Amino acid sequence: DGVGSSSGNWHCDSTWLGDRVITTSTRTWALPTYNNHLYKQISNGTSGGATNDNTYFGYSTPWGYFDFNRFHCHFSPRDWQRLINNNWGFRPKRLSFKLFNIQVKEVTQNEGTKTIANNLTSTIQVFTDSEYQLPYVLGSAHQGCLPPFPADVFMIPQYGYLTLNNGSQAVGRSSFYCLEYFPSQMLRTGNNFQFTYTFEDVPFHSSYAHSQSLDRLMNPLIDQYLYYLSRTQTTGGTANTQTLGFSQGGPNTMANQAKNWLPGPCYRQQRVSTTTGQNNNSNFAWTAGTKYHLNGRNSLANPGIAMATHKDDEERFFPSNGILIFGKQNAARDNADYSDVMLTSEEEIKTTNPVATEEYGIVADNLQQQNTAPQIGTVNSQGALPGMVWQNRDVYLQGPIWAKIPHTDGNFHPSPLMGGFGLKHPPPQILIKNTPVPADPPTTFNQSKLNSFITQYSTGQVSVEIEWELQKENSKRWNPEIQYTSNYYKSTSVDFAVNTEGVYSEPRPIGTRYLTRNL
Amino acid sequence: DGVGSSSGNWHCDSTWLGDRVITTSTRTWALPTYNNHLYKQISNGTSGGATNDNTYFGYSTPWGYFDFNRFHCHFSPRDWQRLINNNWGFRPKRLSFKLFNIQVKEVTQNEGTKTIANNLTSTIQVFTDSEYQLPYVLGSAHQGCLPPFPADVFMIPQYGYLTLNNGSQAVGRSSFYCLEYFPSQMLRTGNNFQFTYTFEDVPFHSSYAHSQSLDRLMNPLIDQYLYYLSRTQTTGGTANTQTLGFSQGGPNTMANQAKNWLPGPCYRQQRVSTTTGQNNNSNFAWTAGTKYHLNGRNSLANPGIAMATHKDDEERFFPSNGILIFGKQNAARDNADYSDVMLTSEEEIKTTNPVATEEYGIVADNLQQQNTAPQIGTVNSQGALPGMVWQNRDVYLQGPIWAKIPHTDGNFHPSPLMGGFGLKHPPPQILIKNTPVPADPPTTFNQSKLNSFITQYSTGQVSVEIEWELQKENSKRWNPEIQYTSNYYKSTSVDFAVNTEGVYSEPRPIGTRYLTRNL
Amino acid sequence: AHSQSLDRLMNPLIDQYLYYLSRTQTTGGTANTQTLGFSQGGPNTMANQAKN
Amino acid sequence: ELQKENSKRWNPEIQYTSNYYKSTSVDFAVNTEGVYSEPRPIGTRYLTRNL
Amino acid sequence: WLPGPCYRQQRVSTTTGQNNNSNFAWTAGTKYHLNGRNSLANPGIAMATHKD
Amino acid sequence: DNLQQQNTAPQIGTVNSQGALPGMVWQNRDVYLQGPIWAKIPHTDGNFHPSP
Repeated sequence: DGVGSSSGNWHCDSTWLGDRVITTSTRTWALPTYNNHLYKQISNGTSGGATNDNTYFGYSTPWGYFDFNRFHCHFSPRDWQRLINNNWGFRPKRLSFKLFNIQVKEVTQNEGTKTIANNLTSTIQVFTDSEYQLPYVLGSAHQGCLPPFPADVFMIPQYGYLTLNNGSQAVGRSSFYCLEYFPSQMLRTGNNFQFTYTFEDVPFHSSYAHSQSLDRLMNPLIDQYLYYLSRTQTTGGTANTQTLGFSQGGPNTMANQAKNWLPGPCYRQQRVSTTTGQNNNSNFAWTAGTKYHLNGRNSLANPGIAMATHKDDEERFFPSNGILIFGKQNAARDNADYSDVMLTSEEEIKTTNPVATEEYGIVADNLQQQNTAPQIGTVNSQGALPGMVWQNRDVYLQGPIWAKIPHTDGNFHPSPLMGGFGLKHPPPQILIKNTPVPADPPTTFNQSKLNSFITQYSTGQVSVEIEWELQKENSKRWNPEIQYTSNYYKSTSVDFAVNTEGVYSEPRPIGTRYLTRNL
Repeated sequence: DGVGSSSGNWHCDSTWLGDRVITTSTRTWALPTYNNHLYKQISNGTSGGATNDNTYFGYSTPWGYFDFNRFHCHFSPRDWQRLINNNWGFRPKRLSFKLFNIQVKEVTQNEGTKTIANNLTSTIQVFTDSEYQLPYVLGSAHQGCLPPFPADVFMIPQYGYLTLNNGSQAVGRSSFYCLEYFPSQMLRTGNNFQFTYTFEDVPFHSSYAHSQSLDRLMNPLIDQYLYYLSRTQTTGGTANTQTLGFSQGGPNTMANQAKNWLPGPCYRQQRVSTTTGQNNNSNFAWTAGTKYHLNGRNSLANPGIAMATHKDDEERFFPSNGILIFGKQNAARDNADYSDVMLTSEEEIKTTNPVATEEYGIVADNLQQQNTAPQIGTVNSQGALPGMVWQNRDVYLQGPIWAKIPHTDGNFHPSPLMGGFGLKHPPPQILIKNTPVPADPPTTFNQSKLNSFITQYSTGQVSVEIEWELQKENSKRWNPEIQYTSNYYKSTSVDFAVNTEGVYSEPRPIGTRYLTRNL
Repeated sequence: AHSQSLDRLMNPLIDQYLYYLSRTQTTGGTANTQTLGFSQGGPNTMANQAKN
Repeated sequence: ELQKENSKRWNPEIQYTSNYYKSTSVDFAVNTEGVYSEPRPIGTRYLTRNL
Repeated sequence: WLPGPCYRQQRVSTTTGQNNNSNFAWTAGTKYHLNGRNSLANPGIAMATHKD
Repeated sequence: DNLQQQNTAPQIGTVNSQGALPGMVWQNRDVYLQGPIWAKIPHTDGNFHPSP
């Protein structure tokens, strides 16, 4: 533990050991000072231009957290190609974390001349929330992850939480959390910090698409022994009367055969086309969207439950808020074009799940009689019925990994809608902050708190190692499969590589489901 | 491990132990920052002025490597005189490497006043590629070696590689290598780095010239028992007719005797003279050169295979691209004069190898009859025949040492054409880089990567120790040999010494082959 | 399949220390005569570099 | 006996894949008359190593 | 597979009426050139003597 | 010998001397009752199938 000795080594590697894979990643961070070492209250009112659907109340802290809840922070694009091509499932087992090589520097601004010098005696504060006594921010899909490309230097986010509100006003059950009421460890330069975590039991992630559909599970050569009603009216001529006729399911009437299972649930959404000439000439993004109503607030169901995107030969349709939409390099924040984003498609799960822009089915409406025709009724949203089967949404190379299940009384199939692994005890948050150093205090005493500080920042390394467990492919299919490949022809720049200016870019989203298993 | 303690000692010595020699060399390096910590794509197109023979595609990295693949980095000019005068061969056995005394400094430019101050807490990154997972740059004869003279301070090169191309455009099999995806060690000031390597089994380097030729291996006093066809036409007068006459090889017809072996291969080149009045009045360096055609590219066969340079009494001729050409002190890059370069000559191997500017032989062309004269045909390039013998190209005091054999399916006598030792597992590359240190980040969060850094550089020592194995001279020759000597008469400055301004210079190339062995 | 070719195994950023014959005829005008000129292999004349 | 792939390439490789769009018959399968057929030659060299 | 190497030579007949009326033992022979000396490739590499 | 086109006939070329190609096989010359037995291989850097 000295100033002339490094406290870690740059580990960044991945090994494959048959039924495991251990990945390591190491980046370089830099931490500013937030809020000038102050806690602040933030809120937004119904007054002005804001509406009732967008009010909030909460706090903003001087601390900063670490968010590595994303898939490409650990996997190189080659190592993601090895994973999706040969494996039917993967789940994580344990992780490890390590901070080292802390450097604290100060900056002095005089007459426009900026001078940056070392400060050998200042500290930082790091700790983990192991007992889950804070709000949980990760898993709400925010920015500020580790960079995809290891040769980048990133910036640490800011921590802030939310509580209850009535408009822009707090109520009696609001809560104020002081992060300095927790035991934390202080590090001068030449110290390090590390801990160890172990994931709980979690089901595998289905990295396959079914090669068989629910309504085509029978035998094409044998009739059934089990009848169905087929005819009610005779066919002699003008004098058609009532009758009861029955028949058997066979090879040619395969929509009438008796079946054992149902498709998954359906919560129908609006269909919009990427060819712009086929849409309506109106602004229907918010007025026609699929919402849900909680506490007098219309929040948007986004992306909703896991349903299929489009049926066959209709690749130009997508639900208005039903897919994950990823942005390319240098896309603007507001009003990006169509060619600046990348649309993901969930077409693999159309064998069991319903289509997100079409109805679930048709049910009856009245009691038919001799003088009353039978009426039908279309169901738009259908809850869970006994005998249903479904699939979850796929994970991506740049998608999230885990989310925290809220500590409630009950839940129903707790998988996150954005995909990944639903945990009841997620990895803990890691909060970091520079300790304040005051400027010169006055010579005479004054009871007020000090508000003149030395402006500082700090930088250093970080290392995350996660061990994954795999499930091998054990199929007896004769013809070849579908794999992920690179493009073959010549092009201006290499995909998944640097530019001529030095900006890394990802050309397309990469799914997971490429191998096939039967139902 | 502290700031007030050196971490190494200046070892620079050579010892002789009968059948070994252990040489050590120590220099002082300095490393800048490359590309401003960025990866970049570099290429060259057929458009503009460039041609199809000179296109490339590749990348440029922020790292820097160590190249000691040259003979004078380890051998003093005296110790090279001890080697070539008493030994018939030498090969290397093992090496050792050591970095120490790291100093990281920073520079701040304000109003033209340049101030350079210490930075006690910054690191560098060094590692070796032991498993050969990178492109191999060494052995392509580049600059940036250790200096010949130990009192110099040198500068570390930059790493960059090449891949496939179609013009100036990448194809599907191009590859992008991120050097930060390897495990590397970080060193503050007061740390050191060292490893150990062991060469594989490699044949000796023939440090001799043969004192006997292939076509003069017989006995000058005894005829042969084995005949040859000598006469076809009688010699009576006008009435000469056909006959068959035979004779024996003897002491006076020694070109007709039966012989056991062939000369080496031949790939003929163009002859040019240093006396300028004897050349053609045309520009024939590229249009008349000896090339080889790969993938629609005319690349120059340089220096081609090991052939002799000139026959006797013709010391003014040399092949246009068949010799290694070395530059003197302060030679220009483009259009140097004749008096600014030094031409090496391979005249020792004329006893077995063919001459590089003359043909290999004469073969038949048709089937002679009573009404058809026999025709002959000259062979310009000849592949390997059974029974051939040859010699390799010589190594020099300022020539390379090793080269990497490409990992392919087959090869034929894998010695490098520039001379030296063909290895399948060469010494590993050693890549070094300063870790980036950011400037002050903004107070509010921003997802973009940081691109404002503190400008730095770093310096320190380096030490290489290689052990060589020798093969002694065991001849029974009566008259004295030929040795390497210094000039005897008075002169203005000492050869192989410093100037009056302080610039070291090498006056002439020094070969190896001085002692003699019989065939 | 190899991802690298035989005539492109060098470094795109560093010249060589090893020369090659490049010019034989001068370029003043009508009175072009014989000369010997040499140069180094570099990043832009990569067909002229010395190869193994 | 096999020899595994031990490369550190960043971007993805080239693999052998099946065709994706709809077609009349499955490749590498039987006909409607019962004759097996191979549609194309399949090489071996798809992964890459440096020289 | 391929046949072995070939270094072609001149054909002469023992029936004397079928040869040329010239002295071609040295001027038409198969030689090899070493160090400015035309030595005779004798007997050369192992090739077959005559066909059927 | 060349590249045939719509307006260019294909040409052929006869090889008189051929070096070693991959996949060749050959035999050595026979020994005789009054022929030699051994020969010394010259101490050199390389050789190719050192039979006399």
